Parts: sequence; structure tokens; C-alpha cells
Amino acid sequence: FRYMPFSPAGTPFGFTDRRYLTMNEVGYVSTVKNSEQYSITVSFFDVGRFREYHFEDLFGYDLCFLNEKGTLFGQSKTGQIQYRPHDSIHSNWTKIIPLQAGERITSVAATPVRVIVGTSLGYFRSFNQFGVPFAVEKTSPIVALTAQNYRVFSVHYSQFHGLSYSLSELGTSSKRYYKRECPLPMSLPNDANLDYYNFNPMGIKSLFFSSYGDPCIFGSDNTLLLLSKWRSPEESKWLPILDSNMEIWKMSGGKETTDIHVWPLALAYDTLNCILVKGKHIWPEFPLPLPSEMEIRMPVFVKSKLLEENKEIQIPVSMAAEEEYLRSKVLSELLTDTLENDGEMYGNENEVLAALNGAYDKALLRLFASACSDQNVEKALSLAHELKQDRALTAAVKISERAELPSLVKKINNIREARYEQQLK
Amino acid sequence: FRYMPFSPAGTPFGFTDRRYLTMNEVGYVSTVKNSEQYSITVSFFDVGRFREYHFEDLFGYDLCFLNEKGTLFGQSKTGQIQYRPHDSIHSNWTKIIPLQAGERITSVAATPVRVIVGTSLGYFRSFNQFGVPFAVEKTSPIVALTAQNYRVFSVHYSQFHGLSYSLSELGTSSKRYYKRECPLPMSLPNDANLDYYNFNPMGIKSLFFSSYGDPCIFGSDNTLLLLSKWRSPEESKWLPILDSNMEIWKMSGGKETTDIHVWPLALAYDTLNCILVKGKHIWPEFPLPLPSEMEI
Amino acid sequence: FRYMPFSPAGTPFGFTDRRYLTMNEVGYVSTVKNSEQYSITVSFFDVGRFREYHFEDLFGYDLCFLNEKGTLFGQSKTGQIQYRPHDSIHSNWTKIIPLQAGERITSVAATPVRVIVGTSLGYFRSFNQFGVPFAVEKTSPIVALTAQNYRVFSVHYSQFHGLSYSLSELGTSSKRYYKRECPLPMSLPNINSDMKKDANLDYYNFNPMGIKSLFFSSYGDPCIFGSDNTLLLLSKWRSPEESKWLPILDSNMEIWKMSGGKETTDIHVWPLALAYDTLNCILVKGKHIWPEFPLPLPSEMEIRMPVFVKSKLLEENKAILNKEIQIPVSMAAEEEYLRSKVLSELLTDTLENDGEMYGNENEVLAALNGAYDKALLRLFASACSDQNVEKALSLAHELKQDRALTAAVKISERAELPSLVKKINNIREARYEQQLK
Repeated sequence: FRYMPFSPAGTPFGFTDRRYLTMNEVGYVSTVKNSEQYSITVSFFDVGRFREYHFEDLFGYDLCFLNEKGTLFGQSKTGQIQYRPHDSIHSNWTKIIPLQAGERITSVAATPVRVIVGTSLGYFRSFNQFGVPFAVEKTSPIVALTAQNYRVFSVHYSQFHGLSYSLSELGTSSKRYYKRECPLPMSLPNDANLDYYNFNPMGIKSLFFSSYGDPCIFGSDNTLLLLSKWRSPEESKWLPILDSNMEIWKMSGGKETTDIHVWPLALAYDTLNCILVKGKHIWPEFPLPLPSEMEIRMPVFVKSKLLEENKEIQIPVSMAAEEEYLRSKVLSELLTDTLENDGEMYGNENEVLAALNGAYDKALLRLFASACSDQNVEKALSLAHELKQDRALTAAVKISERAELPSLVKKINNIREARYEQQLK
Repeated sequence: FRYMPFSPAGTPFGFTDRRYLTMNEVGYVSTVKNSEQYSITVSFFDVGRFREYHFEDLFGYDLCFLNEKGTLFGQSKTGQIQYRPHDSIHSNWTKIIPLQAGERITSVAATPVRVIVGTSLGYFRSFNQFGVPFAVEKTSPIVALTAQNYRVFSVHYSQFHGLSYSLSELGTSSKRYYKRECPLPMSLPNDANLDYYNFNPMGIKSLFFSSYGDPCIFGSDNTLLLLSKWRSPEESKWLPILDSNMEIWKMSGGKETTDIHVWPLALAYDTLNCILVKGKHIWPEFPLPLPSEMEI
Repeated sequence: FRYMPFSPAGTPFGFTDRRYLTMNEVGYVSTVKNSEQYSITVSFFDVGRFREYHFEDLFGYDLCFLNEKGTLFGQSKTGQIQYRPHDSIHSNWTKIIPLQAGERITSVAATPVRVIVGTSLGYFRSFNQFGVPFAVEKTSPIVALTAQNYRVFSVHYSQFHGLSYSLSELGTSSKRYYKRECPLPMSLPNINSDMKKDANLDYYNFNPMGIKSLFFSSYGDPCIFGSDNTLLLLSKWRSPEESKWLPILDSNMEIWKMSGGKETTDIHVWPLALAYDTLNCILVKGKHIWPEFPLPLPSEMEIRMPVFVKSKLLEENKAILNKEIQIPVSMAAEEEYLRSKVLSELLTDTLENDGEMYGNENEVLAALNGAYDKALLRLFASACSDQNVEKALSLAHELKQDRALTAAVKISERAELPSLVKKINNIREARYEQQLK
């Protein structure tokens, strides 16, 4: 098997002399064939903050990673890397990674404090932002890397386990693993897009930490996978939180298309920053369009049932409340775990979590109302248990009263009394 | 490889127009092909306890799971499911599962508090006993599911290392994994019973928890495998606590019979509840003989 | 897959009638085909301590392990093992290991206090020095075993997990695990179609996994040496979540440097042991990659962090010989920094948990930390030379001794970087503040 140089949201040349090296929420990096050399261009979306620049590549960089403080470049064959800080205050630096026979650099990543290099033999070389080496580690062959601050999300491949992932932190003291080569349930690729899968065998369109620090991956099945409870090894689950193919279908008014595609950039709380690609090819082109936003949706929608109700896609309030309930539940659980362990990063997480818990109960109360409407006392009671706020429990009682369900009211009041008794302890 | 819809102790149609959807210590569920539709029958072994019933299946369910409180039905292609409580006091509910192109429901399971659906793409959708969704999880492709109270025992298939199993609790706190895609020591299948191995490629005749909460599996090699000490990841062993081929041979005085086969229902502490099949086929037909027991 | 009888640094017969059963820092065990029987010879490197002897093998032992107090022999097929103490105090003893249909003994190991037998079905049978059996354990199929005192490093293989390793201690009552079947990131052999006529094909038929040897270091750290000829050491094995496999020696690279930057095809390394910072080995000269008869005198190869690049090495040598491969002091300082950092981290964990064993480790660690700061100060100087105040400060933070911080300040003063000096002095103050809290 042949390992290929990976970079987040990178595109292949195809029939052109240009492609994108890497791409995320910060900006995009492209490279153009200049006779015998290359012309690399580093661009940004926040034009105010950073200044777009370009330089001549005499090495043929095929690996790249972009963050808010700098850009990392890599040559998969010669093993030469270069880190270029965005500001001119900090100097560029260059190293050459030792490569054995047939060994290739497969993926690189960088944070403001760390520089990461992974190879096909499983060499994990790490540095600080200045190029000072920390320790050389031997792991499974690495196929994709991403990082955030001091933490690293790595994807490995072999002939045995197939695809696996590791989650680690490169602290000031030592390297610690949260997860070590656990199964990665991302669907592998199974033609006009053949150029892409020769360029990207795994079909990993991109991978990244969320804005709140949760590992995410976006495969050829165009489904965003988020890792839940990664801090508790026995509770770790991969969650499909967005079927982009479905959203496009819904945006297209229930029509099947073959010319609209999603290119993942990042995940900010509940929104997928991306590029909407219009054309036959699934990867973005020149010039790069303006980034779009796609709110995440739990894969609980059925096309047939959606079509029936329309007779952009309109969603029935009952069905939408169920998805909103699940979505809120997941996001709430995740954000709480974040605050319970790592604290705040942006300054609005507490406010977000509060509104998130609010949306949870509101959507849950809608389902509760429908259950009362259908005289389903049992299902309604189960929904009431899942309520968070005591004010929502109160609201549930009043809804039950309007529905004239006295048997339900007493049992919900039993819940309230029980929680009030826990308050006494 | 072909992902065929699985259910515990389920039998194929064959040349007949009827089969068993699923079958355990509680009862047996049949389906009969009519002019255009199907007729599903839910029968029990303790007639004094549950009321047998039947209905017209307009959807063509090929997935079923049975417990002491209700029956779960599933359609592998349209992704439709239906849960029917045994008691009339509780209402039936129907729900459709999202399915991508070529994605099929491969196995369903239910307890008095949980409803489980697994697909060939590794989607793990869980609900309570009323249909309220709890979480959608992405795992390895699921081929077989079974559950008991809050615990779940799933069998998965990898292109690379074949069959694996997971064990987890879907408690009110969070899904906790005891075992995550560890090796499944079960022996794959090596004819008259060729219809069966097309119906079930993985040869897993049935699977269930014991009365004391241990995952059991019954393979094509007809050996009841028991997972002991799964709470202790270091000491976990699979134990062949019953070779049914030996026990039949001993019942026959010491002669090799080719017209007797064991069909697993459950494991109740000390005995294996089963169905002794008399015929050329390894799977029971109509009528269903009285349940037997095999001392461990 | 077919499991083959493994022994540390064992060689195959190949196209000869003799080979080595096992090989380490203590000595070597060879066997010669004697018509219908075999002639086993046990030799030592410290000729003063032990006396070389030999005996006739009517069983056909293909498994062996050597320690300082005795030698263990094993027959992979019959399951017969024999432990022969070097000294006459304790008698030799023999047992027969129960083997099911097709079950083979795959690896044996022995310390002065423990004897271990591993099978192809994953049976882990252990005994004391007198042959008193412990509890029998069922694990993954074992491919390689090594042990030291009461601790065992075992390598397992399956079709599922692939290659894994376990780290354990054989207490007085029962077996306790430090690590249980975690991933073993050793590169497997890559065999072509031209290799079917290669002279070294016989080795990979004899040793499919390509494990040339495995052992605990002199300080008790697990090491393995695969077909990629790279020494892997397991760091932080006491802390499961911090466990790392570290490549600390590319022997192919060292030979290249020893050959003055010339590519060779006739020099190979055969691993014996790891002593602190030095790899004890046999330098094999010839077409085959394994040693033959007569055996050369053992060589020493100091470990080097794989951070050197051939192209950059050649370039610097042209400017040196214009004025064996010569290494530029700036480039050499980085490797020495990394190497010292690793060795220091390891030895510290060793002393903090197991204490001393030889009696001079604290002196060793002390000099080691000294070498650490000294090499680190060279990088700091170069950083100051390039006016790179940021890079210098990052380097300054990694300094250990406060006296080294002082050294950094004086270097900064000589470089006329007053802003750096103040910031380095802030470190001294900060460390003073953390010590009081």
C-alpha cells in the first residue's frame, strides 16, 4: 500500500497546474506550478488581521498546515519542513527530517506552541514553535494529523486494525495519551472523482479539533464525526452530528443533485464552516468561493417522511422538535464536560451552555405536548423525566392540566417532590 | 460479503412460504407469505402468562426481537420498525429509521427500557420503550445485537480482522463500554442446509445474555460460548461450557445421528433451553416441537 | 500463520550445520549437528568468571535463554525443557511442558529466580529456579520472551490485534501486569520477489517477525531490535498513559557514519544488550546479516537520537576537510541535548521507583543532568548568536540547575542582550517562588 501526503482540506492538481495545499477557518494555502519550481500563496479570510502573501517554492512542498500564528510546510520526499509565522517579528525556520528507505512524511501540524511531523513508518517527531525538538516517538504508521494548543489528534493505518486514532497532549512536562490507537469508525471510500482518491486514499476530506476542543473528522461519506467523552476512556463514542448530503438535499427542496458538495473547514460550536463546491468535481477550485455556514443536524430525518409533509424543504414541528432535542442534548453534554475539565476558551461558553439547556427543555416540552395530545400518558411521563429545569417541570404540569390528564399531573409532581427532596440532602 | 438481516434463532423460508422471525425462552414469532402481504404470529411458551396474537404485515418485516414485555419488528430495507407491548395497556408505536444508499438494518433488540437498531454502516440508534431517541452512535458495521435491561452485546464486522464484539451499558448516566470491539473467538462456517448459510453468512444461530448477565453465543460449530468475568478486562475468557454435538451423541447411546440438531433459545443458569430438530434441515419447521433442556 | 521457535539473538543454520541458539552480554550458546544428535556449546565473554563447557543433545533443543546463573534449553515440539545452572550448587532439572495438538513452545526465558515458557496457543507457564510451578496463564500467542529478575517482557501476535507486548512482574504469589497487550510499534520485515533468491531469506524463514533480539536494559527498561535495525526503548512504562516507544539508535545510520558516509552492504549489527547509553553488539562482516563461526569480539555502539540527515552531514564534512564522518558542534549539540534529556528522564524514573541496583546511578544521573545543561547551553549560545531572543528564551526554560541559568545570563551579557537577561532572571525568581509554595 502507498501512503500519500495528507493535509486538511487539500485538493489535487487534476488537469491544472494549481491546487490547495491546506484550508481551514483561518484561510487557505494554494500552490501553482512555476516551470520547474512552485509559487505558494497564503491567503486569509479575516483580511483585517493578516496580510496575504506569496513566495517561491524551490523545494516542492506538498504538505501544509495553517493556524492563527503561522504556517507550516513540508516535503514528503526530502523531509524538509519550514515554519513561517504570520508576523515578521518572528523568524522563519527550516529543518530536515531524517527519512529511511521508502519513508515518507505523511502529515504535518502546528499550533502556536507545537510543531508535529508524522511519517509512514510511524515516526512521531515533535518540536516547539521555534524548532527545538522534544522527543522522537515510534507509533503505528501515521496517515493524518491535527493539533490544538498542546493536544494532538492523530490517525493511524496498517494492514491489521485498518484505521485507528490516538489522542494525546504534549504538555510542558511529558506526553500523555487520552486514547491510544482505538478504533476509528469512519467509512472508507468504496469514476470522475478517481483523481481525488488517488490523491487521498483514506478519503479524509479534513480533520480538526472543534472550537471547544473536541476531535472531529470528515470522511468521503460526507458525514461529520465528533468524538464524545474522550476524557473518559470507557465512555468514548463517535457521534455523527451532520449528514451534509441530507442538508444539501433539504436545501435543494428535496431534489437529488450531483453538482453541489461540501468541503469542511472547521466546527464552531454548532456550525460547520465550509466551502460549497458547485461543479462536477467534489473539491473546490479557483477562485475559492466565500465560506458558507452549515448548522449541524442529528441524522434523524427521513426523506420519504419529509416529502410527504411538503405535499427549501419544510420540516414538521413535531419532527423538528425531536432533532432539536437530540442536538441540544449532545451539545449540552459536550460543552458541560468541557467546562467541567478545561474551563473557558472564548468567553461565552457559560452563556452558550445556559441557552443550550434552555433550548433543550423547550424542544422537549413540544414533544411532551404532542404526547399529551395523543393521550399517551406513559410516553409523556418518560419525556418529563428528561427535563432539566424545574421551571420546565412546572410548565409540563400546566400542559398536562390543559390536556385534562390528572393521573399524569400527580406523577410529574412526584418527580418535582423527589428532586426537592434531593435538595434537602 | 453480504450483510443479511439477523434475528436470534431466526430461520429461513427455504422452499416454504413461512419461517420463524425470532425465537427464545419467551416464545416464537412466525411470518407467512400471503397473496400480497404477510401474516405475523406471536406465540408464547407459557400460555398462562401471555396472550398469543397475530396481525397482517403490510411492510414485510424481516427483523424481530422478543422479550418478556413486548415484541420489536423491523424492515431491513425501508428502515421501518414497530414495537408492540404484550399488554394492551401500552400502545404500539411505529418509527422509521434513516437509511443512506445501500444501508440496511442488520439487527434489532429490545428490553423493557431500551430499543436498539444497528445498521450495515455501523449506525447505533438507541431509544427508550416508547420510541424517544437517546443517541446516534457511529461504530463498526453491526451484524448482530442483543440486550438485557440496560446492557447491550453487539457483534461487528471489519473488512480487516473479521468478527468482533462489544459490550456496554446504556444507563441513564452515559453509555459505558466494558469491551470495545475485542476478538470474537467464534468459528465461521466451513449441501441441504445451504439455504441457511445464505440466510445467515456469519453462522451465528443465536445470541443472548444468561440469566446471570453473561453474553452467550451459539455458532455453526454448535458450541455454546460463555463470556465470563467481563467486568474484569484482564481476566475475561470465552468458555465453551457446552458442546451440543457430544450431548446428542451420548443421548443416542453412542451412535452418530444425522437427523438430530440443537436450536438455541436461552441459558437459564443451569440448563440450555432449546429445540431438538428432527430432520434433514438444521432449523426447526412447523409445527414447533416442545422446548427441551440441556444440563450444562 | 506459523509460529517459529524464538530466542534472543538466535541465528539460523542456513546452509551450514551449526548456528547460535541464543546470545547476549553474558555469552553465547551454539549447536552443531552431530550425525543424529547435536553438540551444544555454552561460552562466556568474561572468561575469568565462567568456564566454557559442552554436552551432547539427544533431544534437539531449538530454544535457549542465557543469564548469569544458568542456561535454559527448550524443545519446541516435544515440550521438554532443561535448566542448567552454571554452578554445581544446584542440580540441573528437566520438565515436560504439556502441548496440545499442534501446540509448540515458541519462546523460553530465565532469570536467576524465574523460569518462563510461552507457547503458540498463548500459554504462559512460569517456575522458580528449582522448577516449582506457578499459576498457569492463558494469553495471546507468544512470539518472544525476555526477563530480568522478577519482571517479564513478552511479545504476542494474532490475526486481530497484530503485534502487541505485555510487561509484568512474577511476584511470590501471582503475576501482576504493568502493561497488558498494548500496541508494539516495531516495523515488520518487508520481503520482495527478488528476496526469494536473496542470501538472507533464510533468516526471515527462521524468524518471520524479524525480531533480532529483545531485552531489558542494564537499568531495567524494555528494549527491542527489529529488522529495521533500530533500537526501540519503552519510556514511562510505569505510567500507562505516558508510555512511549523511543527509537534511540539507528544502527544503519551509525555504520554509514563509521564508513565515512559511504553506503555498505557487508556490515551489519547483531544486538546483545543495552548498557546505560551503549549498545553491546557483534559487528558482522559478510554477506549474511547474522554472525557465524568463529564469533568476533563484541563491539560497543553508543546510542544516538535519529536526528541526523545524510545530506547535511556530507555537506559539513566538505568544509571541514577543506580547512569517519565529522559532526558540526552546533548540530551535535541538538542530538546530545535530546539524548541526555531521554536518558535523564529514564534514570530518574528508575531511581524514584526501584532505587539503586549497582550503587553509582546517582553519580551517573548527576553527570547526566550536567551533560544535559551543558549541551543545552550550546544551543542557547547559537540562538544568541543569530540574535534569536525568542528561541534562546525557550531553550533557557529547559535548563535544570540554577547555576546553568547563571551561565545563560553571562552568555546573554556577552551577546549584549539585556532584555533576555532580565527575562532569564525572571525564571530564577519564578522557580524561587514555586519552591516556597
